[PDB]
This record gives sequence, C-alpha cells and structure tokens, in this order.
Amino acid sequence: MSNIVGIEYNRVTNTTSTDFPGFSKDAENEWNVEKFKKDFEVNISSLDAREANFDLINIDTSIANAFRRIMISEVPSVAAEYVYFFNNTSVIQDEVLAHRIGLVPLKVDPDMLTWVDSNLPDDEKFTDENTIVLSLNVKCTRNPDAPKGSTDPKELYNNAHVYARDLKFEPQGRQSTTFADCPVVPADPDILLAKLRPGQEISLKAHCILGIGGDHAKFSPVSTASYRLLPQINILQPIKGESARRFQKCFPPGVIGIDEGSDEAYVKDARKDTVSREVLRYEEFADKVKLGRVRNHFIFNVESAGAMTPEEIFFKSVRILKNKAEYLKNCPITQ
Amino acid sequence: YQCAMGKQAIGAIAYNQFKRIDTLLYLMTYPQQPMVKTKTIELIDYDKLPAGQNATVAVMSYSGYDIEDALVLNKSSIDRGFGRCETRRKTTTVLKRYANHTQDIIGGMRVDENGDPIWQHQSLGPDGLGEVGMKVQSGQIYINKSVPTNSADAPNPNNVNVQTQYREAPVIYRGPEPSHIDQVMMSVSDNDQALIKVLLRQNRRPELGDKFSSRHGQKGVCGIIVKQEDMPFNDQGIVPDIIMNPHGFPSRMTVGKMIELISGKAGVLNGTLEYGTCFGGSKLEDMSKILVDQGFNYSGKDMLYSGITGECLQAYIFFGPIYYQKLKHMVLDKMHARARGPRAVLTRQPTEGRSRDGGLRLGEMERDCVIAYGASQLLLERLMISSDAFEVDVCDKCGL
Amino acid sequence: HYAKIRPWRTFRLNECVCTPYNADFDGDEMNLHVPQTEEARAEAINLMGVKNNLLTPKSGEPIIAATQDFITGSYLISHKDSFYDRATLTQLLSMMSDGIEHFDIPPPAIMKPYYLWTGKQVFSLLIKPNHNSPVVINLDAKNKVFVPPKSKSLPNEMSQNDGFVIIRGSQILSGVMDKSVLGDGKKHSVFYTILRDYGPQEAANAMNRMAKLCARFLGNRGFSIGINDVTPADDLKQKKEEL
Amino acid sequence: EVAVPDRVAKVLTYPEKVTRYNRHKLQELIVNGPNVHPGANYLLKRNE
Amino acid sequence: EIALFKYRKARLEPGTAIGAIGAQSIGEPMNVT
Amino acid sequence: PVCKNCHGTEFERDLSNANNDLVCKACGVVSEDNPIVSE
Amino acid sequence: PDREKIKLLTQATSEDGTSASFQIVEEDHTLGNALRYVIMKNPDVEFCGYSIPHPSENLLNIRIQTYGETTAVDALQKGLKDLMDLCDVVESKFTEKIKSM
Amino acid sequence: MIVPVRCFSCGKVVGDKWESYLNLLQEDELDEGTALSRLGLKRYCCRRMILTHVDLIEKFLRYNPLE
Amino acid sequence: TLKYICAECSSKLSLSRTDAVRCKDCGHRILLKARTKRLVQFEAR
Amino acid sequence: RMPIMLRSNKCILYDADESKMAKLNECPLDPGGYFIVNGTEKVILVQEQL
Amino acid sequence: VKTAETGYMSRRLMKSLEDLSCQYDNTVRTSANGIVQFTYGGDGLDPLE
Ligand SMILES: [Zn+2]
Ligand SMILES: [Zn+2]
Ligand SMILES: [Zn+2]
Ligand SMILES: [Zn+2]
Repeated sequence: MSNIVGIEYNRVTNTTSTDFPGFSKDAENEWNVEKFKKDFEVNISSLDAREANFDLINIDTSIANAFRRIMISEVPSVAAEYVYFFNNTSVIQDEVLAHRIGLVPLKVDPDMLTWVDSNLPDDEKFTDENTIVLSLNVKCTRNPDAPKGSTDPKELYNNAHVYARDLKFEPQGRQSTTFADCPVVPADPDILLAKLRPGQEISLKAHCILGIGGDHAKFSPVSTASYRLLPQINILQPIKGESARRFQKCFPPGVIGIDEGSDEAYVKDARKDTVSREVLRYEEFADKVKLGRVRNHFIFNVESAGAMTPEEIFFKSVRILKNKAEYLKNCPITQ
Repeated sequence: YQCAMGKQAIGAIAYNQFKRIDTLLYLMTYPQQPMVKTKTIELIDYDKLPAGQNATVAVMSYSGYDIEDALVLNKSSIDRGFGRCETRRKTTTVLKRYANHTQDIIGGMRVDENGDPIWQHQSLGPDGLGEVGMKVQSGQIYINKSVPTNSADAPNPNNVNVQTQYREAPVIYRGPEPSHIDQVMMSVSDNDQALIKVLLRQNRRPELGDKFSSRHGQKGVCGIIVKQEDMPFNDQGIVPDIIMNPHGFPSRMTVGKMIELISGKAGVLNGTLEYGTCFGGSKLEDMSKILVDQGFNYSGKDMLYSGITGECLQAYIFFGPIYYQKLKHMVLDKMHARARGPRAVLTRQPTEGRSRDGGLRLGEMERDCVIAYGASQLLLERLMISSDAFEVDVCDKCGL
Repeated sequence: HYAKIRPWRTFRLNECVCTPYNADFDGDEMNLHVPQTEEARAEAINLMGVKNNLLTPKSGEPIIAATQDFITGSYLISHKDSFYDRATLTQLLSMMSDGIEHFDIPPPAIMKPYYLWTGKQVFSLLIKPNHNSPVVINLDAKNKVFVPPKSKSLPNEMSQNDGFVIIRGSQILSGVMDKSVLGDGKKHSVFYTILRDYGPQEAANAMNRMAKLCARFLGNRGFSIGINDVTPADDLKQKKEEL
Repeated sequence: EVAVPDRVAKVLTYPEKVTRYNRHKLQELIVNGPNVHPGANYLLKRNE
Repeated sequence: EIALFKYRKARLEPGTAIGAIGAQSIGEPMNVT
Repeated sequence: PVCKNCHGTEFERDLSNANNDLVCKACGVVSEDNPIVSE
Repeated sequence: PDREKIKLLTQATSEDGTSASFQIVEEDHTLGNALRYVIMKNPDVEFCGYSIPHPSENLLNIRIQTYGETTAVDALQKGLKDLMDLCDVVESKFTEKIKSM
Repeated sequence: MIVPVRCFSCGKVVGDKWESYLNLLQEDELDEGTALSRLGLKRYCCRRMILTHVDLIEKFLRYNPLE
Repeated sequence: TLKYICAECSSKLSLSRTDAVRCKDCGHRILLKARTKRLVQFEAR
Repeated sequence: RMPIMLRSNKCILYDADESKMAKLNECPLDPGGYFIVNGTEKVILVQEQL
Repeated sequence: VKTAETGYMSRRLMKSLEDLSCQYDNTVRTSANGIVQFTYGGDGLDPLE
C-alpha cells in the first residue's frame, strides 16, 4: 500500500492498483463520487502553444493510460489521402513524393469537415464540405546572373528547392466565404520536399480529407504524447562532510543541493530527477537513501503537430472517452 | 553467418542507379549510415552509400510472437517510412528480320464502341510501346508485338499477296501486384536490329514474413505488426521501433549487440559517431561516463512503462539503437499456389518450378513417413489420384 | 491440421507444434497438402492428427510441450515470492481463456493483513478451473537443479530452493515449472499425465491454455538482458586472474 | 489449427458433392463467385 | 483396476506397421569408433 | 476450337489463378484441362 | 438502434444473470481496461477480466461474475454508467483551471 | 535520399532542420553534438535522423538527362 | 504529343515510323520515350 | 577486337575526376575490373591450383 | 558429412524392413506370410504406449 512504486537496483515493487474493496477485511475505498471529487486536483505548469505541461493527481494508473492512447489514435485530424500527378520529370519517383506530402501537418482544425462515406460511388464521395483541395505548380529554370563556379545552387537556379509553403490552397465552391478569414497553411512551412535541376517540373493536386489517427500516422495530431510519474527520494541518515558533494555529482544538477549553513544534503526542486539509480552502485549509500516513485502523480507532457492548441486535444480526449462509454449504455444486449 | 548475408542486404548500389537498366535491382528509399562504424568501412567508402537503417531496439519478450528469433515492430514507424524497398525488373524484346525481308511491327490499340482502349490496352500508348508513368495490372499488354506467318518460306521474287500476314504475340504483365512503368527506351544493337528495353517499377512496405537481420548474424521473420499505442514507452515518449526477444544471447553468445547498443546510444547523446573496429575500438569504461552525464543508466538499461496496462514493468529493459539492415527473400515473391495447372509431357506430372507453375514433390523421405502411420487410402490418393491418374484397358490373357 | 483463414500472407502455426518440425522461424518454409476424397479427408485426422501424436513412438516421451519461452514465463509466476491480490489474479486468470471458461476462486493464502494469493493457486486453476471439469491428477517429479536437503531427516520436498514438485488433487503444493515438469524429454511431465488418464482432448485443452497466458502475461511484467547482468562482479574478475 | 492466408485459400479448392443435408449451403456459396471468400472456382454437373 | 486397465490397453494392436516405425527410430541424428 | 454446348469459335485461355484452362465466354465449359507443356 | 455491439454469450453464462460473458466490437484496450477499474470497485463483483482473442480481427470479450446479490448484466450497466460520471469530475476540474491559468 | 519528413519512432517533423543544421556548420564552425540541441531536438530518437542521414540527392542530380 | 527524346542531346524527336532510329543534332543512337501528359491517380500512404 | 576491363589504362575511365566521369554517367565509387561482353557484366575469378 | 549419410542410412534400413505388421493372431510377419517372430518382443505389447 502507500501508493509508492519502490525503485531498487534490480526491481520495482507493488506497481499494480490495490485500490479496490475486497483487498483487506476492512473493505474500504468503495466507489463514491464525492469522495473522488475532493482529492482529484490539477496543477498546470508551464503552458504555451505547441506544448502543454500539467499534472493529474490521485487517479489510478489504469485511466491515465486511457488518455494517452486516445490522443494518439482516436482524436481525428486532416492529411492527404489521394495525390493526382500531372507531368513529373523529377528524379524523385511519384509515390515517394506522394508519400512525403501525406505526412505534412496542416493548420486547419477538424470539426470544419465531415466524415467521408466510401459506400457511395466515387464521384459524389468527395462533396464540397468534407474535402479541401490544394495544389502546386513549380518549374526549375536557369538563373541568368554572373557568379563564379561551384557556388550555392540557390542562385545558379531559381526555385530549385521546393518547400512546404508551395502548397497553394485552392478553395472549391461553397467554402470561399467559410475559409476566408482563416486560410489553411502547412503548420511547419519550411519542410524540404524535393530538389530540382533545370528542365524538371512538379505539378500535382492533393485531396486531403478527415481521418482517424489509429488508421494511419498521417492523421495523428500529436508530435508525441506520453507521461511520467513523480520521483521521490528519502534520506535516512544525515550525509555530512566530504561525502555530500560526492552524493551530488550522481544526480542531475538541480535536484539536490547542499545546505550552505551546515554541511548536510537535502532535496531541492524535484520533478527533474530522471532515475539513473547511480546511488545504488556505491555501497556506501546502501542505507542512507531509500528512493522511490509515487504512483498517483502523473507528469503529463503533450505536444501538437501544429493543427491546434495542446490544451484542446486533452479536452477532446476526455470528451470522447465518455462517448465511448455512452454509446453502449443505450443499445440492447443481443442473446 | 554475416558475410553470407551482407551480400544480400538491400540498400544503395551506385550514383548512376536511376540511369541503368539491369535485370533485377533492389533499392531502399531512405538509407542511413550506421552509428557504430569501423575503420574498414571508411577505407572502402561504404558509408558514402550505405544499406539499411538503425532502429531503436528494446530487447524484451512481447505478446509471444517473438519466440524463435522472430521480432516485433510497430505499425506507426512503417507508415513514416521505415524500410520501404523498391524493385525494378528489366524485360526486353528484339524485332527480328527474316529471310524473306519481313520485319516486325508494333501496331496497337485496336478499338471497340467509340473507345480506343480495351481493358488490356489502357497503358499501351499511341505508338505501340506501353506508356511511361502509369501503372499496369494483371493482363494489360504493355509491349504489343506481331510476328509474320511466313516465317520460314522461300522468298517469292514478286509482289502479289502481302497485305495481312501479322499474327499477334504480345508481352503480358503477370504477377500478383500492380506495378508501374518507370522508363522505356528503344535503340539499336551492334548489328542493325532494333532493341526494346522497358523497366517496370513497384515499391512495397514490410509486412510480416519480410526477413530482417542485425549485422551480427541473427535472422528473423517479422512476426506481428502491432500499433504504436500498444508498444511501450520511456519517460520521454520514445516508442521502440523493433522488439527482439532476450532468448538469443545465451546460445548465440553475441556480446557485440550488447556493446553496439551502448556505443551507439552514447554517440547519439554526444552527437559523434563512434568506431567499432577489430582488435580495438571504442572502450566501455570511457563510454559509460558519457552515458551517466546525460542522465541515463550507466549500463544503458533504462526503465519504461507499458502501453497495454499503464503501470511500470517489474524488470528493466535494455534499450537503445541497433543497426538493422533489411535483407532480400521477401514473401511477396515466394507465395505460391497451384491447384490444377500445366503438366509435363513425358511424365504427365505437375511441372517443377515456381515460374513453371509449381506443384510440389512428395518424395521418398516423405513416403515412408506416411506408411509408418499405417494410413492406406491417402497414400493411394496422394500418389495416383491428385498426381498421375490414367485409365488403362488391358487384355486378360496374354495380358498387356 | 485443421485450418483457419486469416488475411495476412504467411502460414501461422502454434508455438508447441514447431518441436516435431524442429522449425526456427528464421526464414525457412514448409508446404501443405489438402486431400481430396471423403475417405482420405477422414483418415488424415484420426491417424495423423496432432492430438493422437503428442508422443513419439521411438521411446514414448512427449514431444509437443512448452518451447523455450513458455517455460520462463510460467516460472516467474510460480516463483515463491510472487503474490497477487484479487483484482490482479482475476486479470491474470482471464487471459488463459477468452472470457468463456467459468472459474471459481479458491480462498487466498495470505489472509490477515491483506488478501493475497500465490503464484501456484493461479497455476492450479489452469488444470481444474471448476467442479465441472474432470481433470484431477497426482504427480511427483524432480526439477532440473534440485539442490538436496540435509539428506537424511528432511525429505525431498524440503530443499533449499523450491525444488521437488508436489501436486495432489490438481493443486500445486511445492516445486516450480522449469522444463522438467512441463517441457519435453521427461516422461513424468504435467501434459503427459492429463494425456494418459483423460484422453488427448483434455491434454490439448490444458496445453494451449498455458500459451494464451504466457503470450499475454510477461509482456506486461518485463524481462531483458544486457551488459549489467553479464559482466563479472569484480570478485569473479579478481579470482579468475590468479586461478 | 494451422492458420492459412486467404490468397492461397481461394486457389486450393476442394470437391464437395451435393446432398440434401448441405444443399441449402451450396446454393448460397455458388452465388458468391470466386472473388469473395466463401465461393467456388468450378462446377461439374452429373450430365457434364 | 487402473493398473490392469493400462496394461490391458498397452498391448500392441494388430495392423500397426511396426517395421516402418522401427526403421525411423534407429536412423536419426586401445581405441574404437 | 468448337464447344460441345454453344459451338462458339472464340476461346479464352484463363491464367488468373494458375490453371491455364481453355474455355469460351459464351457458356463457360472448359475445352481442355491439364495442359501439356512442351518441356 | 444497433445490435452489432455488446452481446451476451449464451454458451458461457449461468442459468441466471450472475455469470455472463460478452463480446464487444470495434473497441480495444482503451475501454477494456478502463471498464475493469470502475467495475471492480463495486462491492458485489468478484471476477471481472477481459481478453482480446486475436489481433487480426477487432473485437473484445469482457467477463463479469459476481455474488448472488445483483445480476452481472445489471452490474456492468451500473459499471459503465459510473465511468461516465468519472469523466465529468475530470473534465470540469481541468477546464476551470485553464480559465484561471 | 532526402531527409524524412517525420521521425520514425516518435513522430515529430524533421524537414525544416536539414538546411538549418548545415547552415550551423558552414558559418560558425560548431560541434555536431551541440548544434542540434540548440536546434530543438532533445531526445535521442530524433538525433539519429540527422546524424546518420546520408544525403544521396546531391549526387543523383548530376546525372540529369537534360545536359 | 511530345515524342521521343535523346540521351544526352535531349532533343525532342518525332521520327516517322519505319524510317530511322538515330536522332538529329547528334549521332547518338539511344532514344528515351518522354513522359505522358495523362493524369495518373496515386494514394498518399 | 580485344575486350578491355574497366579502370584499366586502355579504357576511357583511367584517371577521371568526377567531371569526365559524370559526362559518361558512370559511378565514381565503382570498383571496376569486369567485362561488359554483350550486355551482362562478368568477372574472371582468381583460380589456384597446386 | 553426417546429414547426407544419415538419410542414406535411414533409407537403406527402411527398404529391407518396410513391411512387417502384426497379424490378427498377435504375430508379426513378413509380406510373404512367413514368421519373423511369434510375438513382437517377449510379450507383444506396444512400445510407445
Ligand atoms: Zn491379349
Ligand atoms: Zn462453349
Ligand atoms: Zn524522434
Ligand atoms: Zn541528339
């Protein structure tokens, strides 16, 4: 019990739940919403765009994994799905160049589109409100200036490097007034996409649609989304004198610092100790330190690919876990 | 065991490799130079055009599909482009000039009902030679060809009846997957007799069956392709690319991969490539000093969570980057299936050869294994009914 | 074999059947034959099925048992210091089946401070899961190592390790599962006893119930190998240098 | 149970004589055709 | 009852090609060789 | 050349599933099975 | 409504709804392990696990088994009504701290 | 060939950093280790994507069929 | 149209059929077919 | 007409400098040492005897 | 040197001994109906079971 995962030099201990009635005779911690609503707290650390950092307290490690798997898979987004080629005489072959276009992020958010229905025949499948079309036409020619030889092939040739910003959004009908205030752009518009030499052109258009992340990893909105737990170091005997500086170079440089008054070690700013278990090797700190990791303090860290704010997907992950367990509260059980 | 397989690992060939027309040329899309180099590979300039790329191996057992040196990789890394090969295959024809002064012709796209292309001619072009840039499927003539019917008759020195004598003999794309036409050229040989050399193209993705290696001699069939969210993750979110089981290192005694992972992880965190040579190389005690400054364990053995259940793993997992070169011998061109096909002429049995439309040999080592069971009705069925049946009517007296 | 149609491009087969074919999954290939009468379709099963050939007719030993990763999965369960509570046993007990077999939970070992089971009460349920299953066996077998007790007073059970294995009425009373009691070679295995007394159907029902567990289990527990547990401890380096 | 891929499952056929026990299945299977999986590749009547 | 059941089942049944099963169990992978 | 039921004159060698049978598109009665290749 | 969803295996159930075994389509571990935590806090359930049978196809089997007090088909309908109320505490508490920031 | 637009193991984008990492080497001669930490690649699964990227696109292009 | 091109001269040749197999502007005897204009339809995965 | 192996001093690839050899669209990193008789490219192997 | 000669030995021994089956009088004998031995072993019981 006491919800502390026990780090030692070859194992970890009691990693499982033990939070259920029928574990001891005094069958406590039954389910109760008001007994849950008091202890659950959230502490938001440094928050900006394209990164979030926030804590979730006193939830069991079963449901903290449920929010990780939904941000990667279930929360939908947009990316390319069909690439139509005009004349391409570049050295990069077609369905490689059509594959690097699919993974490019887009700054348009979902909820602007509907789910495509592929049951229909393939000419009204792409309607006017579930698909935006974007294209590019670019040709490399010779630049007529006078440098000398062997210089940068950014001025011997004009536009000999194509970038992600070359995807000119080509708005179809019925949406020239809807996407007017916020046009779509690649979320990182400096991505190198191909290379050209004079006489070689690239001309295509793509039909980017609404897709689910767990189908293909074009569609995933996060860069990556995982979590940690809070580390915890206990000091049994006072380390004093010469040893406490030897005790200090076996850690990341922030986590423990010397008391400047009396030469004794204590814990500085925590949450920075990655578990290098370096104090286990030295057989003089075999009794002075009993370090661990608490089992109800999840250090989340989500990131975005550029489509939307990082505090939006974590709102949208918990919103669709409820609907995932609401859709089968309301359907009959067939025998 | 590695020298016999280093000559099979796909990769890059030369700088002129999109110019040449060879019989069968394997390519990899995005190769990478290895992390633990050698002095030998920089004296032949191997890393100037390498073969294979270095995954992030987390050696552990997982879901039981990695038992007999099979291995487990994730679906999200393949879609980002982990090991997408490409296969090119020449085929050629020769337009032959005969004794009676008759050539060959490449007429094509016979029509029906307001449309020129048949199903078989959607990618054949106007001039007879199939069109560069669009795909072919099964069927779908891509070099049309006609050969005359007076192929060996004596030249009649006149001009009476020569207006329609060309019977067809096209070239049909077989194969179980649609492939694209890369480039088709036409030229002439040393003696003036024209050549045609079209070169197809398909790329594919590594589904299970596709044989990977380790550069130290540990073969492995890809066993399962699980999703990203079921793979484990460390504190930072690094999902491993490939999981191999722990149960090779006692029997195979490969301490190289256990060192290659330490000398590789410490090179990433320091930004410098490291040397593994013979009878020397980068030492171990000076390589854990880098690996403890950056914050990780002194033996590279990090700790990580699980993606199915959420909580920590009761042990520690040996984690790091290992160079996994991809080999040949994929299953896209080894699946065979013969139901009832061609038969040879002198023996009236199925035809030996996968290219000769197969049928497999129930030998003499496998005939004795059947009779040891005592089974006496499928032995008659597997050796004359489904193979070699024939109805003989024989006379009774003077019986032959 | 029987068949099952699956949508990939390779021949999947079970782990335990690779021991007769001595296959190794390192790129090798095998061929299949399908008979096409009605009297050779019936004769291939009842004479050449894999239920009737768990035994090799050379010596009589069992040849189809746990391969080299099902042993070390079902050893970390039956390690003497492995204790489970109710919610973890239940999850562990529901992977050996697919939510079809009905279990009934035996009373736990450690009882007063908390409720704890052991890693043998969860392994004595994959033999007899409830009262309606008829499997009840008795077996006394010596493990692979078996460090001996004080050799005159204390019997074979009281070894220093867990050692000699005792099962009475399909409950494990001592010993571990270390390829002397599950695997090949030895005539006195677990899977030999259910094969011998209850037909081969009850043997095959209790053999693939280990494989569905040991696939799913130890990928969430953890097991790896590396430098830190192959290097000498610096006393084996000091002692070897002079010896 | 060996597991078999479906690209080889619709090449390897099996002869199956019609009977009153299996007649209502084999009418539903011949109409699937040789492209969806539970279908047939050939047919031989008693007259043919 | 069970010690006379297993002995009664272990008798060699007629028809078993004990020649073919015999030939495959023997053949398998100062001084004398 | 000529079928026994429809008496068509056009046959189509089907190689879609490695059988290489010979059959017409009128009715679908195979004209020759088990081809004999010139080895 | 739909009926290719939660579905009681009649082959593996008791004569009343004390022990029952279900088969849920389209849903992997993300529900199958969340639902295990919120069900086992009922003081009536003794046995609730799940199992994915095969990773080629996509369907989950959830197992539920209790004492004689309430039926198991009434235990999980209470159980997944109680995961619905578990997300309302999380969504509310998280959103009132963002506005604060 | 050219740098992969995303990382293989985690998923973040590396297409706008290949020209940057080189421009941090031509001017301001700098260590390979301290370059792509300033650039924004923290963990050790993205740093292999630019350390070990052989760039064969500059040598394939000199064989162009247009003289 | 945009017919056959040359190897290193890279001059677009529309040769009348059954006449010659060389190119103009250069004596080289290797003629590459140039890419079509027709649309081709790919996926992006 | 004697056949001559590549990178010998009688063939045109002897001491080129990635500009003559780029004109001939041949690889700089190729080993050389093998005939290109009528298509296929073959190599005489170093035999040995007693 | 062993693998190609062991299958040369498992076949030489096979051909001379391939047809010996227990007749219905518990008597293993050859294909020409001549006694090899009157019981298989001293007691005529299955060596595998
Ligand atoms: Zn006669
Ligand atoms: Zn006909
Ligand atoms: Zn990364
Ligand atoms: Zn020219």
